Amino acid sequence: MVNSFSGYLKLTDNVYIKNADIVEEAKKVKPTVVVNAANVYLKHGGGVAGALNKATNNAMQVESDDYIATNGPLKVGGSCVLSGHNLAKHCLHVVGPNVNKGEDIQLLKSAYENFNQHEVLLAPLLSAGIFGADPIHSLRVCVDTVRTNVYLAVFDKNLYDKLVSSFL
Repeated sequence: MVNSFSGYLKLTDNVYIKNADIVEEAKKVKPTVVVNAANVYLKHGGGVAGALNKATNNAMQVESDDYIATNGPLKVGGSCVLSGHNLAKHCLHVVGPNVNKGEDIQLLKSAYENFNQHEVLLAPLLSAGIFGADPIHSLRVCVDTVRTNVYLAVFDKNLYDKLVSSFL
Protein backbone atom coordinates (compact mmCIF):
# COMPACT_ATOMS: atom_id res chain seq x y z
CA MET A 1 0.00 0.00 0.00
CA VAL A 2 1.81 3.15 -1.43
CA ASN A 3 1.73 6.40 0.67
CA SER A 4 1.05 9.73 -1.12
CA PHE A 5 3.60 11.41 1.33
CA SER A 6 7.34 10.72 1.12
CA GLY A 7 10.40 11.26 3.25
CA TYR A 8 8.62 11.59 6.60
CA LEU A 9 10.13 10.35 9.83
CA LYS A 10 7.64 8.36 11.92
CA LEU A 11 7.39 9.72 15.46
CA THR A 12 4.44 7.66 16.72
CA ASP A 13 1.73 5.31 15.42
CA ASN A 14 0.00 8.31 13.74
CA VAL A 15 2.39 11.29 13.74
CA TYR A 16 5.00 11.85 11.01
CA ILE A 17 7.43 14.75 10.52
CA LYS A 18 9.51 16.21 7.68
CA ASN A 19 11.70 19.26 7.11
CA ALA A 20 9.68 20.72 4.28
CA ASP A 21 7.92 23.80 3.12
CA ILE A 22 4.19 22.99 3.62
CA VAL A 23 3.34 24.94 0.43
CA GLU A 24 5.75 22.76 -1.60
CA GLU A 25 4.44 19.64 0.17
CA ALA A 26 0.85 20.65 -0.64
CA LYS A 27 1.66 21.32 -4.33
CA LYS A 28 3.39 17.93 -4.56
CA VAL A 29 0.84 15.82 -2.71
CA LYS A 30 -2.47 17.77 -3.04
CA PRO A 31 -3.61 16.22 0.26
CA THR A 32 -7.28 15.87 1.15
CA VAL A 33 -6.63 18.32 3.99
CA VAL A 34 -3.95 20.92 4.48
CA VAL A 35 -4.02 22.70 7.84
CA ASN A 36 -3.52 26.43 7.94
CA ALA A 37 -2.11 28.19 11.01
CA ALA A 38 -4.97 30.70 10.99
CA ASN A 39 -5.95 33.59 13.20
CA VAL A 40 -9.57 34.23 14.28
CA TYR A 41 -10.11 36.74 11.47
CA LEU A 42 -8.67 34.45 8.76
CA LYS A 43 -6.31 37.30 7.83
CA HIS A 44 -3.54 35.33 6.16
CA GLY A 45 -0.76 37.88 6.38
CA GLY A 46 2.38 36.05 7.41
CA GLY A 47 3.88 32.77 8.56
CA VAL A 48 2.25 29.62 7.26
CA ALA A 49 -1.03 31.44 6.49
CA GLY A 50 0.65 34.14 4.42
CA ALA A 51 2.62 31.50 2.52
CA LEU A 52 -0.41 29.23 1.84
CA ASN A 53 -2.53 32.21 0.82
CA LYS A 54 0.15 33.54 -1.57
CA ALA A 55 0.37 30.07 -3.17
CA THR A 56 -3.40 30.30 -3.89
CA ASN A 57 -2.92 33.72 -5.61
CA ASN A 58 -4.97 35.27 -2.74
CA ALA A 59 -8.02 33.06 -3.53
CA MET A 60 -7.79 31.70 0.04
CA GLN A 61 -8.05 35.25 1.43
CA VAL A 62 -11.03 36.13 -0.80
CA GLU A 63 -12.88 32.97 0.27
CA SER A 64 -11.93 33.64 3.92
CA ASP A 65 -13.22 37.24 3.85
CA ASP A 66 -16.58 35.96 2.56
CA TYR A 67 -16.59 33.31 5.33
CA ILE A 68 -15.90 35.96 8.01
CA ALA A 69 -18.50 38.34 6.55
CA THR A 70 -21.11 35.56 6.90
CA ASN A 71 -20.03 33.84 10.12
CA GLY A 72 -17.90 36.20 12.15
CA PRO A 73 -14.53 35.30 13.61
CA LEU A 74 -13.43 31.89 14.77
CA LYS A 75 -12.58 31.22 18.42
CA VAL A 76 -8.95 30.65 19.52
CA GLY A 77 -8.74 26.82 19.55
CA GLY A 78 -11.41 26.57 16.83
CA SER A 79 -11.40 25.83 13.14
CA CYS A 80 -13.33 25.93 9.91
CA VAL A 81 -13.10 23.88 6.72
CA LEU A 82 -12.75 25.87 3.54
CA SER A 83 -11.46 25.06 0.03
CA GLY A 84 -7.89 23.93 -0.40
CA HIS A 85 -7.84 25.75 -3.79
CA ASN A 86 -4.83 24.52 -5.83
CA LEU A 87 -3.06 23.11 -2.76
CA ALA A 88 -5.44 20.53 -1.34
CA LYS A 89 -9.09 19.37 -1.50
CA HIS A 90 -9.79 21.25 1.77
CA CYS A 91 -8.03 23.65 4.01
CA LEU A 92 -8.67 23.21 7.72
CA HIS A 93 -8.03 26.67 9.18
CA VAL A 94 -7.08 26.04 12.80
CA VAL A 95 -6.46 28.81 15.32
CA GLY A 96 -3.76 27.96 17.79
CA PRO A 97 -3.17 30.48 20.62
CA ASN A 98 -0.73 33.19 19.73
CA VAL A 99 1.61 33.71 22.68
CA ASN A 100 2.65 37.09 21.25
CA LYS A 101 -1.07 38.11 21.67
CA GLY A 102 -1.16 36.73 25.27
CA GLU A 103 -3.59 33.94 24.26
CA ASP A 104 -4.15 30.97 26.53
CA ILE A 105 -1.55 28.25 25.77
CA GLN A 106 -4.04 25.69 27.19
CA LEU A 107 -6.07 26.25 24.03
CA LEU A 108 -3.29 24.52 22.04
CA LYS A 109 -4.77 21.11 22.96
CA SER A 110 -8.23 22.31 21.86
CA ALA A 111 -6.71 23.55 18.59
CA TYR A 112 -5.13 20.11 17.90
CA GLU A 113 -8.45 18.35 18.68
CA ASN A 114 -9.77 19.80 15.40
CA PHE A 115 -7.36 17.47 13.56
CA ASN A 116 -9.27 14.43 14.90
CA GLN A 117 -12.18 15.23 12.58
CA HIS A 118 -10.00 14.29 9.55
CA GLU A 119 -8.49 10.89 8.76
CA VAL A 120 -5.25 12.35 7.40
CA LEU A 121 -3.81 15.84 7.33
CA LEU A 122 -0.74 17.72 6.11
CA ALA A 123 -0.09 20.29 8.87
CA PRO A 124 2.29 22.70 10.49
CA LEU A 125 3.03 22.63 14.25
CA LEU A 126 0.27 24.75 15.81
CA SER A 127 1.24 27.92 17.63
CA ALA A 128 4.86 27.55 16.43
CA GLY A 129 6.76 30.15 14.35
CA ILE A 130 5.26 33.62 14.56
CA PHE A 131 2.58 32.34 17.00
CA GLY A 132 5.33 32.32 19.66
CA ALA A 133 4.82 28.98 21.43
CA ASP A 134 7.66 26.52 22.03
CA PRO A 135 7.55 24.13 19.05
CA ILE A 136 8.87 21.28 21.27
CA HIS A 137 5.79 21.79 23.50
CA SER A 138 3.54 21.99 20.37
CA LEU A 139 4.87 18.65 19.08
CA ARG A 140 4.24 17.04 22.49
CA VAL A 141 0.63 18.35 22.55
CA CYS A 142 0.23 17.10 18.96
CA VAL A 143 1.37 13.54 19.74
CA ASP A 144 -0.73 13.46 22.94
CA THR A 145 -3.89 14.85 21.27
CA VAL A 146 -4.14 13.90 17.63
CA ARG A 147 -5.26 10.34 16.95
CA THR A 148 -5.67 10.66 13.17
CA ASN A 149 -2.74 10.54 10.71
CA VAL A 150 -0.85 13.82 10.72
CA TYR A 151 2.08 14.64 8.47
CA LEU A 152 3.89 17.60 10.00
CA ALA A 153 5.91 19.90 7.74
CA VAL A 154 8.54 21.92 9.63
CA PHE A 155 9.99 24.66 7.44
CA ASP A 156 13.11 25.38 9.48
CA LYS A 157 15.88 22.68 9.20
CA ASN A 158 17.54 23.62 12.51
CA LEU A 159 14.17 23.46 14.31
CA TYR A 160 13.32 20.13 12.56
CA ASP A 161 16.63 18.63 13.80
CA LYS A 162 15.99 19.93 17.32
CA LEU A 163 12.39 18.54 17.33
CA VAL A 164 13.54 15.08 16.21
CA SER A 165 16.60 14.91 18.52
CA SER A 166 14.59 16.00 21.59
CA PHE A 167 11.49 13.87 20.91
CA LEU A 168 10.11 11.75 23.73
